[PDB]
This record gives sequence, C-alpha cells and structure tokens, in this order.
Amino acid sequence: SNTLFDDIFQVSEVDPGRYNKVCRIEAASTTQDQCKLTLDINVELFPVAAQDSLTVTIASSLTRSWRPPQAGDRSLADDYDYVMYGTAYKFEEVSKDLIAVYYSFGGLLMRLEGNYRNLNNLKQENAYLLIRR
Amino acid sequence: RGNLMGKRVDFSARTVISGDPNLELDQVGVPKSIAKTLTYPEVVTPYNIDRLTQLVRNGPNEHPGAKYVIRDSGDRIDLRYSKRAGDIQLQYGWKVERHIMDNDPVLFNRQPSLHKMSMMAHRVKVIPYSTFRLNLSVTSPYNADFDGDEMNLHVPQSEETRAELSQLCAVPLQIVSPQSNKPCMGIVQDTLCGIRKLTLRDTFIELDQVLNMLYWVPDWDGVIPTPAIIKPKPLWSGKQILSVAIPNGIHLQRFDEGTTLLSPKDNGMLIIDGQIIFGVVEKKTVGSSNGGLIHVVTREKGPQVCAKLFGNIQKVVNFWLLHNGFSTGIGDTIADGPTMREITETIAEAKKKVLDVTKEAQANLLTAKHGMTLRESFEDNVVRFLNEARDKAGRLAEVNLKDLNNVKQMVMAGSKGSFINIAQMSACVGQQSVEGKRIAFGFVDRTLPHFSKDDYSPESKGFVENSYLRGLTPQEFFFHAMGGREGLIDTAVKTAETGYIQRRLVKALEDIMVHYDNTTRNSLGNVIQFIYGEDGMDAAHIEKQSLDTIGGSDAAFEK
Amino acid sequence: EGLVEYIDAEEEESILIAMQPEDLEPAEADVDPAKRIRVSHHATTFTHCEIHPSMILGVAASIIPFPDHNQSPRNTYQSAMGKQAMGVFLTNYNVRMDTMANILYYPQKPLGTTRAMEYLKFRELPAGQNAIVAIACYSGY
Amino acid sequence: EEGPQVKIREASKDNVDFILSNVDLAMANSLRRVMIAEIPTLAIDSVEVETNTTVLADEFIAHRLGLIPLQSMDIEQLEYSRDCFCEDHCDKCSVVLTLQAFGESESTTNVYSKDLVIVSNLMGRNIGHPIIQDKEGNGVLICKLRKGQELKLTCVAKKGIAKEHAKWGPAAAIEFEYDPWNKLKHTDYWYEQDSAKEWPQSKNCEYEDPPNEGDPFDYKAQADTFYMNVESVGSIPVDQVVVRGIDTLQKKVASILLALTQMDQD
Amino acid sequence: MNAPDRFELFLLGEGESKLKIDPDTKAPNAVVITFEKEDHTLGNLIRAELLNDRKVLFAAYKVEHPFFARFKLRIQTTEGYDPKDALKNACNSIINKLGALKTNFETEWNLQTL
Amino acid sequence: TLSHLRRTNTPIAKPRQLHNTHWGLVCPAETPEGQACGLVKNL
Amino acid sequence: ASRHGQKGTIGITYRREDMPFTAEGIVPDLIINPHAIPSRMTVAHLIECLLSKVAALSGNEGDASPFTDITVEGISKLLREHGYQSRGFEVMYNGHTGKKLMAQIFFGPTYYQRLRHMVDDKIHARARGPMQVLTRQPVEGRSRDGGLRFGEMERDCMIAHGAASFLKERLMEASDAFRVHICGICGLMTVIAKLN
Amino acid sequence: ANWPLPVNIRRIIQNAQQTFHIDHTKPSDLTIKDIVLGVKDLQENLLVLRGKNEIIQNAQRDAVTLFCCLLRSRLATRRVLQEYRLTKQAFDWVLSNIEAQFLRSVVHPGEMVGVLAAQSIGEPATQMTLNTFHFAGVASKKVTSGVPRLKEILNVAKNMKTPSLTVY
Amino acid sequence: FDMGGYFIINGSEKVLIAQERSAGNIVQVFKKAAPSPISHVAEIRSALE
Amino acid sequence: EKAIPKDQRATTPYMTKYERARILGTRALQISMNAPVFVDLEGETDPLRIAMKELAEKKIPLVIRRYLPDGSFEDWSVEELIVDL
Amino acid sequence: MIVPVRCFSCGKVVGDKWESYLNLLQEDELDEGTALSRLGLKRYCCRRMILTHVDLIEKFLRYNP
Amino acid sequence: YDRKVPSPTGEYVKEPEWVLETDGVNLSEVMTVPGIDPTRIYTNSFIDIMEVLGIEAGRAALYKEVYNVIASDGSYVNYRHMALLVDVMTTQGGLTSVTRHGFNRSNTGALMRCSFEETVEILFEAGASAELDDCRGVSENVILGQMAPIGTGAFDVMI
RNA sequence: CGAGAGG
DNA sequence: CGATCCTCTCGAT
Ligand SMILES: [Mg+2]
Ligand SMILES: [Mg+2]
Ligand SMILES: [Zn+2]
Ligand SMILES: [Zn+2]
Ligand SMILES: [Zn+2]
Repeated sequence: SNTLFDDIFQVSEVDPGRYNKVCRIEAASTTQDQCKLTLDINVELFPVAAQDSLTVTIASSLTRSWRPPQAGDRSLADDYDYVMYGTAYKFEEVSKDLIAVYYSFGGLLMRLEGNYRNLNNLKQENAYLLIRR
Repeated sequence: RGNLMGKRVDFSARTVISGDPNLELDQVGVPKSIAKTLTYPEVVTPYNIDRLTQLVRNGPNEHPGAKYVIRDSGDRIDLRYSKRAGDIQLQYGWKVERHIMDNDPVLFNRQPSLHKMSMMAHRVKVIPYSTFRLNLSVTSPYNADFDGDEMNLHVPQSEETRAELSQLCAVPLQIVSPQSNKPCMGIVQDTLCGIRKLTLRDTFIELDQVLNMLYWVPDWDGVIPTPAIIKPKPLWSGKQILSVAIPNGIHLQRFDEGTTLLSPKDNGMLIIDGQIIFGVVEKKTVGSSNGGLIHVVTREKGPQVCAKLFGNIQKVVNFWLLHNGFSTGIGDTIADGPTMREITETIAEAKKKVLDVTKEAQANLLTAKHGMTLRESFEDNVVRFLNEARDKAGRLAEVNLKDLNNVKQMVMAGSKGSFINIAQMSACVGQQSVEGKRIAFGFVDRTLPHFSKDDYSPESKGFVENSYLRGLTPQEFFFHAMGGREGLIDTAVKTAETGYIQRRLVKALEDIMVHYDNTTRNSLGNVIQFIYGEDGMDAAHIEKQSLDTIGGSDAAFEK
Repeated sequence: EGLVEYIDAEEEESILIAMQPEDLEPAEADVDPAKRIRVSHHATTFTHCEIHPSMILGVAASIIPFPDHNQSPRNTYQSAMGKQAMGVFLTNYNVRMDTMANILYYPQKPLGTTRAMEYLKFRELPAGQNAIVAIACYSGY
Repeated sequence: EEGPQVKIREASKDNVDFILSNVDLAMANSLRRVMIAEIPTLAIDSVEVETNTTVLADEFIAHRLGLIPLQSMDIEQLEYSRDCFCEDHCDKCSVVLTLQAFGESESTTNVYSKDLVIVSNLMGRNIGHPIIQDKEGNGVLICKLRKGQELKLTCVAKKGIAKEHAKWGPAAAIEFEYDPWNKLKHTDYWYEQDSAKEWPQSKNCEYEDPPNEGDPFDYKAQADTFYMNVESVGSIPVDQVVVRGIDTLQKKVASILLALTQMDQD
Repeated sequence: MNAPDRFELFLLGEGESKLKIDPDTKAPNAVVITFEKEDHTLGNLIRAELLNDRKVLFAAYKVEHPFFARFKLRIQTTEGYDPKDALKNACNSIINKLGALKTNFETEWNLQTL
Repeated sequence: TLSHLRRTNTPIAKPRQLHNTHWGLVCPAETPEGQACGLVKNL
Repeated sequence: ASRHGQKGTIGITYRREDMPFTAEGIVPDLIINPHAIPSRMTVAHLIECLLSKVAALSGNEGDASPFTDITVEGISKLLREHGYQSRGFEVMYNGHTGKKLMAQIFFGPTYYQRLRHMVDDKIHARARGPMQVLTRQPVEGRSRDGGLRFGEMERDCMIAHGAASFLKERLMEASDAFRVHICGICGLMTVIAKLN
Repeated sequence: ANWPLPVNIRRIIQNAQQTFHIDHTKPSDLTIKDIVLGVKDLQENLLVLRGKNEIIQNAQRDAVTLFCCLLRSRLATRRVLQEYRLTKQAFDWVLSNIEAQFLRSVVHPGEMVGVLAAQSIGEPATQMTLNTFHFAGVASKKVTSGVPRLKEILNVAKNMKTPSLTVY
Repeated sequence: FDMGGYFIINGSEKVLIAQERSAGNIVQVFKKAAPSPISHVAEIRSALE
Repeated sequence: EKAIPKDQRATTPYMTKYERARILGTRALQISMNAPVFVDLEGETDPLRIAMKELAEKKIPLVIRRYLPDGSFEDWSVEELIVDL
Repeated sequence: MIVPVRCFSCGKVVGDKWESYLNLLQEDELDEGTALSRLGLKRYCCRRMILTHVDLIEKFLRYNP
Repeated sequence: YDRKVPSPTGEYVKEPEWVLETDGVNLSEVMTVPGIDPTRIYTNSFIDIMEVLGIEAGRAALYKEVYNVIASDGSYVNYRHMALLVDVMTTQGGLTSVTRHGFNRSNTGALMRCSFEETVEILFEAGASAELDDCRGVSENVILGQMAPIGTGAFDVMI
C-alpha cells in the first residue's frame, strides 16, 4: 500500500546470458550479511555495472485497467530510477529460518533471501520492484 | 469395391487448398461459385420462412440465394428458368434448395484418407477467390500443404445427417487423437517460429503495438495489463501479451535441462492461472505435445475453448511477426573462417584414421571381431570414422552459429530444420550409402573410371567431403545422386506397400466395436477383448502419469 | 584427327579418365578457403580425359543453376517441373493448330545461366521470369 | 509554417528528394501509400479493335495500351464515368484515342505511343496527350508491323486510381528512410563479425549526427525525420505527385468527419 | 473467376455505410467504428493521431481479413469525453497537419530550380 | 520437347537404381518420381 | 516454382502499398517463406539469388554452371562493391505502418517458373447431375460435371467416427439409391409389380 | 513410473489449491478417517463395469487395479497433508472431480475400435522412413525393420529374414 | 528452333520411345539361390543379327 | 420380451456421444418439419439448437433401445440418461 | 515479344528505352551495365526488365502470314 | 546390456549384464542348455514362441514385435490399438494372418468377406454351401445401403 | 482400354 | 491373387 521491503544492495555480478537488452544481476545487502538478491534487468533503460550500490524496494502500492501515465496531475509512489511489476510465484524455506521469495516481472525473474519478510511479502499478484541510483 | 464400398457422389466439391491466418480452426473457406453450386434442402418453417423467401428472391445467381423450390406432390420449380421464379409464395412443408451458406456443417477431406482425422466437419465461410481455405493448425491431421494439394468437400443433406457431423466429426472434437492419447494439431511454421521470438526475455513491446495486439485477441476483456517495466517508458514483455491468449485456471509446469525455479536459461515452462511466469514458448509447449498447453486447454476448458485458442495465439503471434519480420539468407550457411579450418582439420584426421586401418588391413595385422569377415570389420570401422567425421564437423558448425542465425532460430523454435541439415549445408555432406553399404564397384574393381582399381579411400567409395555451401565435386555429385535415387525408389515402394498394409489391417478389423457391455466383439459376436483395451477406457481421455509408489529407495518411500 | 574418341560402358571399363585437362595433370611441388575440397591426382596413367564433367547431365538438369549445391532429389524434382513450366515452346505457335498451347506474355532469359543452356536454346526460348523475390515471414499467407 | 517541415534536396522534372521533419511515422507512410495508390490519373480502359493482322494478340496489345502514360494534368476537371450522367462515356468523363497503323515499308514498321491520336473534344484541358520522354520523340513501342500488317483500333481513356489497376499509378518507386544510424534500434543488424563493417552506410548518414558509443540508448526518442524521394511516371509533374498526395489524403480524412456529420441525424 | 471487382476496394456497396459506430460491451466509455472501403492508409494515421490525445485511454485498429477493404477502430476515452468527439478532433488535427505540409512543400518547390 | 525426344523405357536385379555405369551416358537426375522411377531414363 | 524443386501455389496478392519495401523504393514480386529452406537444403536457390542480384546490378551474365570456381564468398565480394551487404540482406520496411522491420530480408532476383495446373482449371462442384448408364451412379470427371468418389478409405473414416446415418445417405441419397420389389417366399427381385 | 492413465490427478490437485486458495501455513481440517476412508470410498465409485455378480464385479475390480495404485499413491495421508495442504472442502472436491473425470474417461459403447486401431497402426506406418533402415553402420548387426518387418509380422512370415534368439 | 526426330501420324506428332533391353550373344554366370539343386548357371540368349 | 427389467439393467446410466448425436438429429429433423416444440425458444430458430435446448431441459420423449450381443435389450428414456460429455 | 511498357516491380516506363538500349550496345559499343545506367535504369528491378528481355517479336515477324 | 534392477537399498540401479544374440532359431533346444536363464530367453520369431510356450506367449511376443516396428521409427501408438490387432490375430487359438489366407477365410459374412479379396470365388462357395448372411457386418449394410450398427446406429430410438 | 501427369 | 489412394488431361478404335 505501503512498502513491504527496503534495502541497499551491492552488485557482485552482471550477466548477459545470450541476451542484449537483459542482464542477470547478483546482489547482497550492505546491512544484512545473510541477505541475497538475484535479478533480471533491462540494461537499455537502466544500465548496471560491477560494484554498483542500488537501493531495492518492494511495495503492493502505487484489478482496474492500466491507464497511460498522464503525468499532468499524476504523482506515482516513486522518486526512483527503475520500476517493475510482477507476481509472487514461489516461497521457499532455505533451512533453519531462512526464507526466499520468487518474483516474475513478465519473464524478468527475481529471488530474495533473508528472514524479516514475516509480516511483509505475501503470495500476491501484487508487487512493484523499485530501484534507485 | 468400386460401386458398393466406394462410389461417385452428389453434393461434392474439389479444389486447390490455401492457408488462412485469419480463419477459425473449425472453419473452411468455400469459394463463392462452389457455394452457389452446392445446396441444402430446407423445409419451410415459420422460423425460416422470411429468410427462405428472400433467398428464393435472390435466386440461383446472387450468393445467399437458392435454385429449386419443391412442393407437396414432390414437383421441382427450377428457379433459373421458371416464369414464376419472381412470383413464388412459400408454403410450410415445402422444400427450398438453398445455397451452402456461412456456418453450415460440411465434411472436409484430404486423400489418402487413412485416419478419422483425414475427414472432419467444418463451419462454412463463403469467400472470394477459387481455393478452399483452411487454418494452418488443421494442416497436420489432413497432411496437407499448399504446394498444389487439392481437397474434397461433401455436403450433408439430412437434418440428422448434419447433426452427426457437428456432434461427432467437428475439428474441435477431433483435437486430441485417441491414436497417440495426445493432440494431433499444434502451433506450426510462422506461428511456431514467431511465438519463440516474441516470447524471449529480450523481447519488449511498447504501448502503440501492445494495444493493436490486445485488440487483435477476440476473447479480450478490454483490460490493459500493467506493464512489466513501469519506469523509463512503460514496456510490456512478449510473454505478458501472449498470456492474454491463454485462458484462466491454466496451469503448466515443465523443467528442461538447465531448469531451476529461477530458469536462468529461460527454459522449462511455468504457467499459472494462464499467465507465463518463465520459459520460452516453443514446440514442447505450443506444439502437438503430450503434456502441452493444447492437451491441457482441451481437457480443462474444452475442445471449443481450445479451438478458439489456436485462433488467438495465431492472431497475436502472426501480427507481432508481420511487424517484426523473419527471413533466411545464404549468410546463414556461412560458418566462421576459424571454424572452417577446424572443420577441414577434422575431416583430415578421419582421412588418416581410415588410411591407417587400410594400411593395417593390407598388412594382414587386422584382427576380425567374432562373427564377422576380416573385410566386414574393416568396412564397419571406415564407415564409423567417416560418420564420426561428418557429425563432429557438423557439431563444430552448429556451435559457431550465432543466436541471430536464422536457420538456428527455426531449429530452436522447432518450426523447421534439424542438426543434420545445419551439418550438411555448412560443414560436410558425409558418406553416401546404397543397399546400406558405401558406393560399390559398378565397374570392375572401381566405383568410377576416374579411379584406379582396388581403391577403398573415403573419396573413392562415396564420402562427400564438401558441404552444399562449398559445392560438390563431379565424383561427389554422382555418388550423392546414386544415394539420392535410392531414397526416391524406396519412397515410391513404401507408399504402395504401406497402402495395402493399411487396407488389410482395416478390412481385418472393420467389424470390431465396443458393445453395451464394454466387451469388444466382431459381427458374429465373438469376444476379442472382455474390456476394451484391457481397461474399458477411451484412448483420447488417457495421459502419461508417473506412478509414485514404484521408484526411489525403500527409505525414501517410507519417509 | 584422332584427338577425340567415342567410348561405351564396356570399353569405359578398361580406360583411366581425367576429370579436367588442367587440375588433373600439369605438374606437382596458398589455397582459396571458399573453394570446394578437390582430391589429389594420385593416378597418372591416363588414357583419356572428360570433355566437361557437367556433360554427365541431360537437357532438363542442364537448366538448373548450381545443382552441385543442392540435395540430389531436389534436382530430380526440378527435372520433372521444367517440363510443366510455360514459355514459347516454338516460334510458329501462331501458325500451328494444336489442342492446348500456353505462351508466356513476357518471357525473360534467366539472370543466372548454365553453359549447356546455350546448346538448349534456353535464353532464345525461355520459360520463366526473373521475379524480385523476398524470403520473409510476411502476412503469414 | 508550423507543423510538418520540408527541405527539398534535389528537384527534377521526374524526381523530388526531400526531408520530412516534424511528422509522425504514420503520416509519412500514409502519404507514401496514397502516392502509390489513391491519386487519380487518366489511362486507356477500353479498346475497340477493328483490325489486328499482327504477330501479337488483341488483348496483349490492349494490355500495353493501358500501361501507356497519358497527360493527367487537368485530371481533376474530368468526371469518373461511373459518376457521369451519360449513358457510357462522353467528353466530360473520357478521352478517345485512335490508332491506325499499316506496314508500308519492306523494313519492319514500328508503332509508338506518339502514333496514338486524340479524337475526343479536349475542351481546353491538359489531358489525354500520351507522355513522351524519348529523346528521338517516339515514346513506348506498342507494336511492330511487317508488311501487309494492319492494326486499326479506338480507345477510351478514363479516370482512375492505382488501387483499381496499377496502370493508373502516377508514381514509380518511392524511396523512404528514417534514422540512418539506427539510434532508435528499430532494426537488428544481422552480422558475421561487425555490423558497421558489414552493412553499407546510408547516403542519409551525413544528414544526421553519428551515435557516439560513450552514450546510453535513448528511450523517449521517436520516429520523426524522413528522407523521401518521389519518382514520377510523367502522367503528372513531381510536385503534383506530392501535393495531390497530401491533398487526396486530407480529402479522404475529411470524408470521415463528413460521415460522422451525416449519421449524426437520421 | 471467383475474384471480386477491383472497385469493390473503394466503391461502397448496396446499403453499405462508411462508418458504423457500435458500443463496446467489455469496457465503459469505449466504442468500435467499422470503416468500410478503407485500409492501413487511414487506419494507422487515425489510430496514431488518437494516441497523441492525453484523454484517449485506448486506441487500436485491425483488418480482420485481407480480402475485404474494412478495418475496425476501438477507442476508449476518459469520463465525459465522447469517443466520436475524440475521432472528430483526431481527423481535424490530421487535416491541419497536411494543410501545413502542403503549403510548406509548395514554398520549398518554388524556391527550387530544375 | 528436347527432353521427350531423349527418353528411355525399361520394361518389367536392381533396375530402378542409378548404376555406376550410367556415368556420362544417362542423366543421374532426370527420372520420374514414383511409379516408373528409374525405369524411365533420359540420355 | 524456382529451378530448385521449390514448388508452391499463390496464397494472396498484395498491391505495391501493403508490400514490404527497401529504402530505395523496391518491392518484391513474390514472397517465399524462410521455412521452406532448411528441410530442403537447396543452397543453390540462395546462391542463384545472390548471383542474380549481382548480374542485375553489374549488367552481366550469372554463371550458375556446376563444376566451377564460382563461390558464395566471391559473389558476395562483388555485390558488396555494388553497395549492398554481401550476403544479400536488405533492410526492409512494413508497408502497412512504414516502420523498419527488426529483421533484414534476403532480397534479390530469382528465376521463377509459371507452371500449368491453375485453380480455375481444377475447381469442380456437383450438386446432382449426369448419371452413368449401367450403375446409375454419378458420371466421372470435371469435364462431364462428374461426382467425386467417396471411396472405401473415406468409408472407413466414417465408420471410425461412427456416423452411420451420414454414411447411409452418402451411399443412397447422394448417388445410387433405388427401390425394388422382393418376393416374401423366394426372396428374389422376380416380382412383376404393376404399379398404378 | 510414467504410464498413460485416465484422470490427471496432478491437475485436479493444482486446481483445488487455487479454487480454494489454501494457505500452506494454516493446519488442515481433515481427519485421518476423512482421508483414509474418503480415498477408499472413491475407489468403489470408479465404475467401468456395472453388473451385480462376482464374475463381472471381479472384472470391474481388475480393470481399475492400476488406476487405484496411482489414486492411493497420490492421495496417501502424508501427501494430502504435508505435500498438498488440502482442506476438507478442497479434498472433497478432488474426490468428486476424480469420480466425474473418470466417468467421462470411460469408452462409449458404439465406438468402432476395429477401424480406429487399424488406422492408428496404418497411418504411422505410412509415415515410416527407409525401406532398409537407419541401423546400417555395422556390417552384420542388421535386423529386418520398419515396413518390411511389419510386412513379415502381419503376413505371419514362416521364413523371416533375420531370425534371432536373445539368450539370457 | 524445331529439332525434328519425330513423326506426323494424322496431323498428330508421334515420338518413338528408345527401348532398353539386355544385349544378346552375351555369356553370364548366375549363382542359384539356396532352395534350388543347381548351384550356378551359364546363360546365353543367342540371336541372329 | 426378450428384454431386461428396469431393475437389473447393467449399462451406463450416462448417454453415449452417439446416443446424443442420434437423439439431437432425430428431434432436429422433427422440429424442422414443423413438429410442436416442448420448450420455450428464447429467440431460437435453428432446429438443432432447439433440440439442444429440449435436451438440457430434458423435454425429449424418446426412449433408447440398447441392444446386447446375445440380442437382449435395455430400455432407457432420454429423461433418465445422464448427459455429461 | 516486345519490351514491356513499365517495370513489373516499380512501374517505371521501360517500353521507350529498348531501341535506345540496342543502339548504345551496337553504335556506342557499350557494355550492358553502363548502357542500362545511361538509360537511367538505376534499380535492379528495372535493369532486369531490359537486361533479361528476349525480343521474340522479331522472329515472329519473320513468318509471312 | 545396461539393465535397471532394484538395489538392496531399494533404488533402481543400472547393473549391466552379458546377453547372447543369435543368427538363427531353434528355441526348443537352446532353452534346455545349462548356464542360461530359460525363463527370460527371447526370439524375434514369435511364431516359434507360439509353438514352444503356447498362444498366450505368442500374443505377448507378437505384440512386442509390432510395438518395436512402431517404436524403432521413433513413433508411439496407444497400447489398445496394437493390443486389438494382436488379439484379433491370436483369438482363434492360432496365428490368423492379416492376409486373404488368414482373416478372410474366417467364419464371418460372405458379403463382408468378398468386399476384401477373392471376391467371385467367395460368392460361388457361398452359393454352393448355401451360406446364411447375418447382415450384422458393416460391409453388408454398406452394400445394402442400410444404416449399419455403427456408433450412431448401434442402438434403436423409440417414443 | 492405353498412355502421360498432379498431391 | 493382390500389388497407396485419389485426382486430372489426351488419343485412339
Ligand atoms: Mg502437398
Ligand atoms: Mg519435403
Ligand atoms: Zn460522360
Ligand atoms: Zn417368389
Ligand atoms: Zn523497376
């Protein structure tokens, strides 16, 4: 409605696996030593290099029909650089207490690992991925 | 056989067939002239009277018209002649022989009819031009193509007769064959090729296109899906707009080689509530596969729903492709300079390995493997090395093919072409065979008069070192010609051979059918099976399922 | 003058033929990669030489451009089709009174030709046209 | 002015090279289409044949006659016969051309579009004169006569568009190019080693600034700036192919507006 | 022999109207105009121009079969904006764009030589 | 016509097959598909 | 058909406008499909095409003769000197929209053949007509307004489907159907039924 | 393990865990008795044969043996609770769905299987490639295959081309 | 361009088809198949030219 | 006679596809020849669509005679037969 | 069999350029490539039109009828 | 031969074995040989399997053989189809061939038999034997232009 | 009746 | 005693 997760990630790897507009990024939190991230990004619209420090955000926030931006009197839930919309498709228990969600942004996939996603990421058709700087 | 089992019939038509990306699966494009020839005898009812009177008024020449009005005391009124073809007052009970109109059920066919699927009921679409038109996805069951094949059409005349067609032979009813307990029709050619391309992770489509695509889907709910990319430029993914064609509650899972739930290779397949999560849509999904999207849609949503599907998927993919374009050139056979060195240096070793075994055989130091001649063993080896050669060189070519390689692209979609094709056009044609042996000595102690006697060299007995791109030497040319001929002959042999086999098989089993006791019997009433197929199940309604209690450790079972 | 000779399949059995006067017998002691791989002389004792290896074909196959770049049956198929193709079967069609005659309005000689075509009068009495062809997935038609 | 912009690079009697700026892709393409098909011209569309003692068949000749280019300058002041109140054709809707030819010489006699003669009353309009561009002044070799060979024919040329038959085509091929550097990534260059080395650079590349590798892709960029070249057959002068193109398009847009006005009552 | 007449591409049939405005069933404030005896010449141009209006929620055209000259145009606009008014404006802008182009080309042509 | 004037009918061990000996005498490509495949030859 | 066993019939005709176009205003006369290529392995088609483009541009004769030293690479060189990409590709635009195609198209001349077997010489339909003398079944052939054979293979297809009423009318109403008078004693058609 | 059987149990499950939106966090309301007896009673309703006599009733019990193995394997207590986390309401539906699908899956009396079977062998045979084979690499490993073997078989060839005995 | 080599029989142009046959006066030995009592045979179809 | 009583009938309580096809055909044939309709056609003109409606509503008075290979038969009304398919 | 009026592909009038083409080859002793170019047949669709033309009309005219 | 067999631990395991392939057959004598598993011995000659192990083993082998011809090609056909052909061939206690010698000489209908082969001869022996035609076969009704007891006509409609 | 031919 | 189906056209007695 409302943000579900927020963290600053350091990029560790960039992968153009037989793709030209897409790249598979490997990340991990700067704050949480056990927190991980894997992501497919459009590198034409948002280029990402090694050692980049991106600020990742998930929100169910800002059914119906998509209406064009019409930024005339529109103020969307972002001051962010790159924004995606997807579906939560898998929730994994990576032993002990470690959890791992799976998101698809129309084919561009995501995988986040941690524990504190408790009262947060639900098996929702919702989820807007947000990345800045 | 000629006048009783088979016979020349009325209300029949024939022409050249043509494909139609804009026709429904169960539709057949009927040329205006044919539709004006063939008629349906329609009894005059109050529900039809005003239509029939207008048709009688249009007469034999304007399309939704008719010829002949039959009355009580079964006397015909020829509409093209009759002085009262204008006047004419229809009575209930009378018959109007109206032209074949849109949506009338008809029996479409392609010979040899050796399948229930070679004859299927179709909906009529009267069209301009002289060809019968048909949906590309109905091609395979009929085994038709557009290189000049003609097809037959029979028009039912009875009310109960047209019911039999629509209710038993309809193309949707026919989607899942009982033959292979899988679909007999899938997404083909362009639509198969395009669906791959559209469905790639790299493929992103903008608003302009998205809307034209969305509008192209007839089953569309008039709701713009939220773009995968919102940020700089709202972008939709191929997958996203294609998922619009896919119905709700459609669940599909795969796992190919690489396939993890993170499918880094974008392989396997995951479809949830009829939305594509990951995986490229190619043959394994959208073909006439066993556990396909078709086998699922038919069994879960219905033959009719599944039939509409072909339509939508084609409508979108065809559109996207028309605007993307796909082609094939001679550059697609051109393989790297360094690859070309690597290929010739491969054939080079094959050439030595053979020379060596030749030198060995000649020194009488060759050991013959039990059960075979000292010469048989030699030939077996030579042949193997040369086959090993072609194959390696071909794999070398295949590897060096860029993803942008148009041939490689069709191979990936599963639309056209195999490795062997890539290998022969680009790398090396390979050893030629006749009677399952390398080119024989037609002349005394030689294959050709341009060779010396007793020459067992790759080159002498038919190994084509060159690729189709490179060209073939005269010797290579003739040897390929010899091997080619063999194919042509045994093709002609098979068609006749298999033709008779089919007939005898049919005639032998004809009178066998399931009785109202699930017992399979003959015309005398003798039991063949006590339960049909040992289980009394209908072959179409069956599908491969793993039996979980059979495998794994006794430990894994208990757990 | 005894420079050329007629040989039948039986006598063909006792002779040794060279494929080219050149490449098949000048001397011995780089190579264009593009060109097809041609096997070494490895025979010296020639009695004869081919007039032109392309002469192994007859009239129909002689119309094919590069048949040495096609899969052998495709060559058999086109050998059947050239026979169904329209053109100007004769100059006097206007004068003959035959059942069925099909003449192309604007016959064009092929842009790509065989040496043999010359003796077959193909560029003199063509049967076909030089279309501008696109290999593409267009409307799906 | 204000909207779409023009820059005429080259101008000849049969060719216009121009730059169309401040236009959406659709408009350039639509205008390209309309030039190709929807512009009216006058072409032969009826051949009465009195004598044809030639090598060639009546309809083969008739076919060529339709393809023969005819002055269509004042075409807008000639009715379509379909609209004309006359029974068949008349001076308001058609032009009548006559052709009489006989092999006088022993030497092969040639028949030219110059040998066609207007019989219709042109009423002072620049229409129906066969288009001659031939240096020697013959234009179009219709037929060849031998000796006793005679060809007597009448032909009615009517108003029409390339959409009904290509014989009414007022233009030849129309060159059309936008974004010569592929800054839009509207195409994906197929290659072996290097796209730049392998693909020939466009003439129009000197009209735009090169990409500059040390820059990311422009996402908000749109298709605007087109390098078009219109070629005339000679039925209408080049400017008119483009002016009448522009017009015919706006003419048929206006009819839609008009149709909304018409159905707005009963 | 089964080929239709070439005027059928542009000449309106018997009864046949140029535009037919049907209301869209699947969406509010949407409509489907069927343009009879028209192609991608008008189709594209109108759709493209509709997309320039910030009040047009949806716009798209399609030609269900190549044989026939007719396209369908779906238009969805915001509340209190008639799609007929959206199409009207669209056409009006198009003419004014062409009007300018006409005079502009003419102006240049007269400055040219040869 | 040129092709017709150069045809070879063979009536009835492996007569359909392109024998080595046919080199330079009979066309390796010119033969009917099916029916009389390799029985009808062209010089 | 091309001279390479690449037979096919027309599907549709598009006029110049709707056709895909090269930036120089060129349009195809014909459009064949990429699919009818890898299976057939008819490289000579593409070579002849590549060669034909150069012949047309250079104003020369294409040497498509077999055993030669002419190579795809050598032809390519020539064509490139002419200002086109060496492997015969060309950027083309969509005739509907005017937008460049994401793909480049293998475009160039290729000698195509107009074969016999034309739709209108084959189109046939029969809804009752001439009947044979002996059998009383429809006559044979298009030429004679003949019936089409509903042979025994088609009989089998219907039995498979289980369309018994349809099979009956195909064999009675359309075609053969007749009425005889049988003796209830001997069971022969030896009854002199003086009707009326 | 993988064999063609009627009723895709996998799909019915997926559909239930969608139709009923089950959260794999809340404990199921099912009983051992609910699962155990439920799955047991379902087996009794998978009718293929109907007659009220042991001769027929045994054929009936035989016809479903294999299918019930699958049913029992797929709907065992542990799975129904741990694997699929089915609620009583969701489970009940699965049971109804199986029964329903199974019945539609039965062969129709009137089905002309004779012709069907014949064409079902015939058509694929027509499609077969090579008169000889693809086997032709080894000088004497060759065994009559495809059409000529299919011909030997069907004609009940007294004297077959490659008689072979495989000794274990 | 006409080449001849054909006949005109009632205005109809007839082509004689060249007929393949095995040459006579040729001596050929043939191994006889396993069921038979004779192992091999020397054949000659002696004709008068 | 011979027959089988209502009780002891051992065939599918379900209507075969062919059973449906013949029933629909038979009734559509009757409707087509102005026979009175046992249902209220909500704007329905097509005889088959009408017979299809009559079937859903189970307003078709036709009884199926199911023959066994010994000759014996079971009688089942269209009313009693379950129409799954 | 006469130089077609107009190039099948593009429509450019080619029917007036035949005699002129034959003169450039004979009189001006030019090569086909330059000859075609001198006649302004720039696109290959137009070059093929003339380059490939077989003028059978001449052979037909040879008969007396 | 790579063979999958259960491990003591349960898992199915590839435990390869030595197998002997023959050029020729004499099933009767090769199985009575020491060191060989006679319960597993196979022959591509199902006609020999028949003679040695009975009609039911014949049925099994004949299937295995038909199946292999389909599978060899890479193709797949549902068991029930080949099962039925195999059954039809086998149901007489012997190996009834799908040739005019097998199924056509069968105790079926004269008219339905002559629809296949040896047409006239079948009809003559029918006249001579004074045969009775059931008119239960497809062919017979196909011949008589009557609705055959096929799917749609395999029952009767009443009021 | 036979020959040619199409898929 | 059979030996793919089907289709088309021509020609000759
Ligand atoms: Mg075909
Ligand atoms: Mg093929
Ligand atoms: Zn007038
Ligand atoms: Zn009697
Ligand atoms: Zn041109």
